[PDB]
Amino acid sequence: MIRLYPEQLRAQLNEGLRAAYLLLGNDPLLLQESQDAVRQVAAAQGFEEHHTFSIDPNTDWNAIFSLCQAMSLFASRQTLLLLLPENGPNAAINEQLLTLTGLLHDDLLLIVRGNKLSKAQENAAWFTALANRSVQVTCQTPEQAQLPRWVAARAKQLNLELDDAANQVLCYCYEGNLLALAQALERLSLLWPDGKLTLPRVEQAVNDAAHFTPFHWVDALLMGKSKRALHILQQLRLEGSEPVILLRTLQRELLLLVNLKRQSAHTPLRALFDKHRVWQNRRGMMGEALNRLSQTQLRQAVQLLTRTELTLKQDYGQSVWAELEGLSLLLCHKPLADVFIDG
Amino acid sequence: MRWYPWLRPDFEKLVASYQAGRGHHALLIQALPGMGDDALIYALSRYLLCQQPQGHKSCGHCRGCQLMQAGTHPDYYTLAPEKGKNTLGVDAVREVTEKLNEHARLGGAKVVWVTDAALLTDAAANALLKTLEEPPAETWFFLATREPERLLATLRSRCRLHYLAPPPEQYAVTWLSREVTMSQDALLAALRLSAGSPGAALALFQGDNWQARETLCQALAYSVPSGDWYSLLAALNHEQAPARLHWLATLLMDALKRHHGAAQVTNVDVPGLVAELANHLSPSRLQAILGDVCHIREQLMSVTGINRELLITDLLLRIEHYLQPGVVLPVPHL
Amino acid sequence: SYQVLARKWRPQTFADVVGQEHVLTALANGLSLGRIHHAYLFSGTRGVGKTSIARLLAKGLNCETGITATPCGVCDNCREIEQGRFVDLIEIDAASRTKVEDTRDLLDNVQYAPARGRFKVYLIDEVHMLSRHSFNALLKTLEEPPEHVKFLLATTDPQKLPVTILSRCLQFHLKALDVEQIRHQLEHILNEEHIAHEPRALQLLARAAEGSLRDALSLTDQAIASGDGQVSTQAVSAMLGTLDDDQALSLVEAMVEANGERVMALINEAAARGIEWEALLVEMLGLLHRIAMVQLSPAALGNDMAAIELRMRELARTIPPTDIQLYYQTLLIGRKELPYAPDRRMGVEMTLLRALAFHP
Amino acid sequence: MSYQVLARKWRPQTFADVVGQEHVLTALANGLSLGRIHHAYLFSGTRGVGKTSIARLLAKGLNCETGITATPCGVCDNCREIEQGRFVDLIEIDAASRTKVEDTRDLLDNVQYAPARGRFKVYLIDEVHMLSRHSFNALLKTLEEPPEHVKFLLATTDPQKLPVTILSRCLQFHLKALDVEQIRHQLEHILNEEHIAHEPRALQLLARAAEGSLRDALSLTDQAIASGDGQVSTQAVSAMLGTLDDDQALSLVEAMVEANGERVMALINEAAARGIEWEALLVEMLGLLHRIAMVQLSPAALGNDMAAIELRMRELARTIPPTDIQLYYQTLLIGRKELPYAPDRRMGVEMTLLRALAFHPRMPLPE
Amino acid sequence: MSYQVLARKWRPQTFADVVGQEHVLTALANGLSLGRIHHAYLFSGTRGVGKTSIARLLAKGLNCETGITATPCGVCDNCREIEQGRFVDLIEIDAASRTKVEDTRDLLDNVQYAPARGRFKVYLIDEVHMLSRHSFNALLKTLEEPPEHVKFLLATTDPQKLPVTILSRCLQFHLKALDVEQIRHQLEHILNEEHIAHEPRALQLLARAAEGSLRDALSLTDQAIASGDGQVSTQAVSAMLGTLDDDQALSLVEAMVEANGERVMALINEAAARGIEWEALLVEMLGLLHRIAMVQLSPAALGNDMAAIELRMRELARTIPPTDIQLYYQTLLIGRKELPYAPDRRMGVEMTLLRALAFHPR
DNA sequence: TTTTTTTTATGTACTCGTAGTGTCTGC
DNA sequence: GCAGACACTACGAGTACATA
Ligand SMILES: Nc1ncnc2c1ncn2[C@@H]1O[C@H](COP(=O)(O)OP(=O)(O)O)[C@@H](O)[C@H]1O
Ligand SMILES: Nc1ncnc2c1ncn2[C@@H]1O[C@H](COP(=O)(O)OP(=O)(O)O)[C@@H](O)[C@H]1O
Ligand SMILES: Nc1ncnc2c1ncn2[C@@H]1O[C@H](COP(=O)(O)OP(=O)(O)O)[C@@H](O)[C@H]1O
Ligand code: BEF
Ligand code: BEF
Ligand code: BEF
Ligand SMILES: [Mg+2]
Ligand SMILES: [Mg+2]
Ligand SMILES: [Mg+2]
Ligand SMILES: [Zn+2]
Ligand SMILES: [Zn+2]
Ligand SMILES: [Zn+2]
Ligand SMILES: [Zn+2]
Repeated sequence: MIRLYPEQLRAQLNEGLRAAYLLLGNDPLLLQESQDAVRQVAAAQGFEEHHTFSIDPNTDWNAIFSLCQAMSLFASRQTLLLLLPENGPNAAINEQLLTLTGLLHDDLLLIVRGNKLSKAQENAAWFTALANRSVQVTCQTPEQAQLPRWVAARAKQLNLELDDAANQVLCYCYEGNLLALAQALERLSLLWPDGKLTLPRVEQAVNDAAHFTPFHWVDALLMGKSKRALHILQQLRLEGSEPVILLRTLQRELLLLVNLKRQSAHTPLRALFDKHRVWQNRRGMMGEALNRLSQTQLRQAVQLLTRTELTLKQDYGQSVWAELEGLSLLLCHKPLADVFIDG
Repeated sequence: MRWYPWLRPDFEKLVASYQAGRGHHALLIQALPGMGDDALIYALSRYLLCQQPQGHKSCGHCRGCQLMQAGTHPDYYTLAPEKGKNTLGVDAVREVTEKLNEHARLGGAKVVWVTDAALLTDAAANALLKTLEEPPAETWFFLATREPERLLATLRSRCRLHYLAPPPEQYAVTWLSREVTMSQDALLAALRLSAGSPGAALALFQGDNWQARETLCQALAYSVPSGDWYSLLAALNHEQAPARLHWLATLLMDALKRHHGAAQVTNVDVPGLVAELANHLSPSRLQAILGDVCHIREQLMSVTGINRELLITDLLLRIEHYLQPGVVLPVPHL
Repeated sequence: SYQVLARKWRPQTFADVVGQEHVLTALANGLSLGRIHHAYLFSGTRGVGKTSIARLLAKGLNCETGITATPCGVCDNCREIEQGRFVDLIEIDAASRTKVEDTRDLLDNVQYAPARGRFKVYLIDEVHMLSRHSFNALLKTLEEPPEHVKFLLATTDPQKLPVTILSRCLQFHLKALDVEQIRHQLEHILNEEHIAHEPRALQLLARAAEGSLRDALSLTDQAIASGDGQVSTQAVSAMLGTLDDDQALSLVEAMVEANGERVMALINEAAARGIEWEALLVEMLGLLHRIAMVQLSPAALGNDMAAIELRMRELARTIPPTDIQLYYQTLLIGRKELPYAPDRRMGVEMTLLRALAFHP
Repeated sequence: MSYQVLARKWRPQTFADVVGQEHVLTALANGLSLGRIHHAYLFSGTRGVGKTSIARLLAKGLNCETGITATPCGVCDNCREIEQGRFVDLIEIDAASRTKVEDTRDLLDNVQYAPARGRFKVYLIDEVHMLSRHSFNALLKTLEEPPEHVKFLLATTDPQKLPVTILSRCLQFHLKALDVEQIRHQLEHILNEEHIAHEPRALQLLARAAEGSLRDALSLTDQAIASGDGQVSTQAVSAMLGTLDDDQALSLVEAMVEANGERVMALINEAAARGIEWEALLVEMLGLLHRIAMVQLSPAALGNDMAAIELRMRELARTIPPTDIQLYYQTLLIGRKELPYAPDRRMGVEMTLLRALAFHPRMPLPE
Repeated sequence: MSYQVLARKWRPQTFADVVGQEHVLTALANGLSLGRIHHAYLFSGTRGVGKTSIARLLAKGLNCETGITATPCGVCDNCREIEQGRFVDLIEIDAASRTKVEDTRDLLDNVQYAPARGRFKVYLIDEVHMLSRHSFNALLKTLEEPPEHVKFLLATTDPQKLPVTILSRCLQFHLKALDVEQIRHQLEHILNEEHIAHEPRALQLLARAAEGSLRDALSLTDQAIASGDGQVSTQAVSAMLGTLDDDQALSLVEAMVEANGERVMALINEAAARGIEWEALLVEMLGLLHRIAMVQLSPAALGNDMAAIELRMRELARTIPPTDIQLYYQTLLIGRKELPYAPDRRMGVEMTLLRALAFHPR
């Protein structure tokens, strides 16, 4: 199949529509834009029957009704949309979609939307059946270092100027949330018809609505970005993420840090990273952490995390969030927490 | 499940009480795990539910015995945690209680048996309370625990207790050596670790527990003279973490007790190891490590779903901190 | 109910209950006069009698003679309550009907007139296990029920009860029974059942009941089922795991002298003879308590302390009270943590090691 | 005629008979007098301090025959049913019994229908903190812009459970727990109106026993009347409460700080002869120690209910150091921690007293 | 007579009567005056800050007889009609009440019909975060290809509860919580537009206690007028707030750090007059001390949760050495550990505060 | 790029799909 | 007379959330 990027989706649809489009990714904005572009171009090329059909395991499975039957009124080409689950299809859904792709009209267009699918769902019979004709487009959130270029491109799309301070402010405020970023760019365009966005305007026209995942918090702690770490913890508190997920995501990397610091005094880091199965993007990260924090801070952090987990699963307390902030302070940065936040 | 010789007196006595119509409806067994806990309960239930023409023995020809052997009788309720759970939910208890008001399908007596009364959640025990106090005339209960005190106090009252005496240690060694072929000192150690209760000591050899214990002993022999208590995490993190923690606690207790020159030792199979533990650790440090290990073992068992990796890693790091000179040891507290 | 005690021996008249003079007086004076209530809450520890006093009040309220202090006895609308063939009464074990839907069903069937009797009496046993929404549902009805319905609540402890439910009810606290009351009631039962009994074994049973009468009855039944079908001192001593020798005092002396080998050989021999560990600790605390009492006045030699006076006298002369208090505190902490140990023997070993380390 | 519970016989029937809560009564009467009638009231506060009674009185004031009158003019026709609870328009909603949203929807559907007789169809929603979240959200808009002929009176114990978007659009009246003097005076009035003899110390104990409520106080008084022969006497109150009055425990603490073990054990024996719970003795002694600490820190901290021993209080306030007070309090607190695990509760209390005696920092036991 | 509540009669009717929130009013004005109007606006805010009022004003502006303008005339029959509850084209849907898809279908099928009077059939769906999943699917199907003659106006309190796909098709205007100065200014205007005397300190207290929402401020203003005998005096508002104060934590910790024994006693008595669980009070006091010790380490520790008590907290962080905070936390923790075994929870928390007060000063 | 994800026991609602029942009509 | 046609009521499940 064709694997494609959101920028080149316009060219791919322009050269010719394929049997089915699999638009996948974690962000809402790029998925929505790609789906809108596909729908508009299909309507230009003669697709009028548009169906939105959620896949989620429930009492909703009758998509076959819309494909086996030719349209009596007009020879109107149809478009079917599927909203994959938050974790992808299961085995039953895998085989059901395999049956769905077992028969498809040439005039029927298939749209599937969902999060990224690992190899477990990639090697399923449904995807392998789709592997010939369908075009899959990946839409992923640019990283915090990649956001400014994307914001500059979006500003050029709307004929806007932001200099650099406004770009940094927008990236910080709407980090990991491209939907709100595009909506805010539209809002700024509406606010000032001049289009010359500057700090004394974007400062008050912006929100704090941000999105995050525990990996961002763990990496912020590892680099020692104190303000970013506390910002992520506050945003996750507002979002209502499960504290246990944060606990486990930190615990994995903290156990890795403890073991690597234990082994550092005898073995070079090049062999240790290979033996411990560390990702290539994190090596330098780990290096910095190992060269920054001694085993005393690591043991204090382990004691703190142990107290946090025990008070979470035994006393049913609500002091978890402040305690994780204390751990953030005690991790790479300034270790004080004297008994106060050290058990 | 297998029959034990030492169970024969108790069984007889209890069944002799039941045949006369004088035995209490609610019986709470104090048998240690691995002892005649389930075998006795099954024998009594099988005698009670079906006919008793032969007296105290089993009348296998009757339909009741056939259903027991098939495990499909409708008047023989078993309260057990499901495969995917660990504790005993209150839903099963409530459903069994509702079923109890129904008259016996076979017209005989009814029996409700819980696999282990300690596994009950508080709501489950509270739900059983009313039926235990005032049960239907055809019903008899059977509870199984290691520790009656761990149960709810009100439930521990309604149910008449009964105790199983661990066999004398020489009798236990004689019985164990018959079907288990190990060294006499190793056999004695395995018996003592199981509080003198056979089966469990047999379970240490039958399963893979003994190899894990030997690996733990090797790891301690490697770690203690170097003060590097880490690398024990591999030997301790396991689905049987409480058991291996108890093994470590027994080793520490043996070291501390031999420091006072006591006559008998819990860990006799490895005298050199406990000797090394005595040599390299101060008595206060040994006592502190023992207390911390026992406390974290209780933490592992009590609270549910706790990530053991973090707990054992923290315990080992704190032990390494304790071994460093100039460190204030904790005080046992209320 | 063939020979199970504490089930066939439920009290049936106010004159038959044991102790509870204050609660019985209050209820009798309320029944005799017009001082009736719509929410009585009997709270107290296990086996002091919550459900029984509740049932006696229900019988007294719905008797044909009317509102009477002492229940009649022989009648239909009392024998039906005793046998459970009741229709004006509603017994609900709240620990099983925790669901708020069942409580709302109950509140839905509160307006209906009783089939017989003057009061529809709702006996909610084990109140504290009701879910919070069920409690809030019962709150309004308890505040101002119809004149023909009365609620009776019994709970092992009022702490779990929402404080509003407390502020709605008349609280009667059933005090735990003393040793003498339990001993008298057990002797009365055994006399009325023609069962051989011995005063010392009776005293041991009363002591081990810890102030809960149902425990005393259950222990008597355990003794009856054991032994030779009769209550005897030897059988009760054997089954209770009690110690009647000077092993406790020898252990106290060895621990005071910190003689490690002897103080551990004592525990090894005790395990060989199978002495129950909780009782051994309790006697250790008793002996230390007698030490501390003597340090104020030698008359606080417990009577003549059997025949071993000298020893404790000697001990009362050799140890400062500070170390005695330290040993008592350590032993008590060990007794608290004893259940939460891999086995009781090794928990007692931990307690002894902790106690021995104070430069004994 | 007949004997009904005090908690239901003496429910206030006018703003004059509501004791305490001066701020809420004043605000309600003043607003009714001015004619400014908000369309959503929320009475918060601890249990049994009159939120339901005040709400029903507000319903009386709103629906009274003579008009919107702050003081309900005695008993008029539209107030008789309120007193009897069978009113056509005062819709009592046991919200805990109607938590489902499919019942708040039915409540909101018929809100626009005109009241049958009264000026307003006062919806009294008892225990508003129990409605399900969907029902909350349902009643949001009907609270924001209700019809001119309906009013909502919401009563609850803890407002924090309610969504803040409901706390926004309703008046928040908070009813503080009543003082001891208020409860004692109201109880004196009630026992006088019942032609029942009473003892002032007994009623002071009743006031102290109930934590600033009144229906709890009335319930405990009724239980006292049951325990006595229809009379509230000091001995009966002492028996029902399990307290030590204010003398015996003071003798205990005075002897303990004097390091005279003989009198300590003698009074322990006497208290055993008094047939009293031991943990009650410990808690009373701890409370006395805390009162000593309070008077030592704050010079004027004793209430009137302790005046009978106040002098002796000041003695200990001038004789014992704060450090010793803290030492005694912590020693007896650990004694309380350990008591349920001692071989005997009497034995445990003796050991706790002897432990406080042995670690006496001024007169310790000789070694 | 009929004194309408200040929360209703003072609802704005033109964009000029809306306080603050210029980042949304200006955007809407530019969008309406120009041609760019999106197909669905989603309004967000916090607890009575001007979502429904602005949505109603937008619906008024969209269908005014003078045309689509930023300023509605307020004179034409449409302005008067939408002003009151009755109007045909503007459909006010209490989504929080008609959550079921069965009720939503009966009103989302009206899109196929023409608007009776105005240019646009406008659906004001209030409290949209409450719909059922199937109803959300139906509304999404409507929004996918909305007719050119229908504009959707959605107002809610928690935007994140909405499914992401529906939010992706709505231009979201987030309304900022009003500032203290804006609250005080609007309250002064409201009081002066009516016959209510006042003192500026009283209005300052009202604004500070309003927690940045005009509905809270107006509700408190009506309560103050009621309890104030028709005049808003400082003492009346202060006493009422004292009856309504909930932040016993920060005030009590301020007193305890400054070691005012009498102030601690008075605050404990006040917290006993209000039914307060002592365990909860003590644990959240521990939390406040924890946050103070964190701010000792980095100024960014104090997030956006406690913006209402930022200044005071920052002051308490700046003026106190960290060691005293650690000691106070230790003694409070040990007091809470032994709290349930004290004579009374009030009694035990009192002596725990005494223990913490005996150290450092005095 | 990259793959990564957690305690639970118990109870309380809410909303949709689908069966079981009633009845009532033009069959 | 009779399905059959709703019409309605109940129940299961999927899901959200609360408390401890
Ligand atoms: N005061 C008492 N007098 C006589 N028997 C009692 C008394 N208290 C308890 N019992 C015995 O205990 C058994 C259970 O009593 P019950 O009243 O149910 O206690 P509870 O208060 O815990 O529900 C009774 O059947 C009776 O044998
Ligand atoms: N302020 C008060 N004045 C007089 N009696 C009161 C007061 N508060 C409570 N009571 C007594 O309590 C009884 C019930 O009070 P209630 O108002 O229901 O309290 P709640 O706020 O808990 O519903 C009343 O009948 C009355 O005797
Ligand atoms: N921007 C504003 N200008 C004037 N009054 C306002 C403003 N925002 C809120 N209010 C006041 O609050 C009351 C309710 O406002 P509303 O707009 O319904 O809040 P919501 O956003 O929560 O629906 C209004 O009657 C008005 O008095
Ligand atoms: F066993 Be009782 F009801 F406390
Ligand atoms: F309404 Be109250 F709490 F009795
Ligand atoms: F009406 Be708002 F959303 F409080
Ligand atoms: Mg009971
Ligand atoms: Mg009420
Ligand atoms: Mg609104
Ligand atoms: Zn058989
Ligand atoms: Zn009778
Ligand atoms: Zn009137
Ligand atoms: Zn107009």
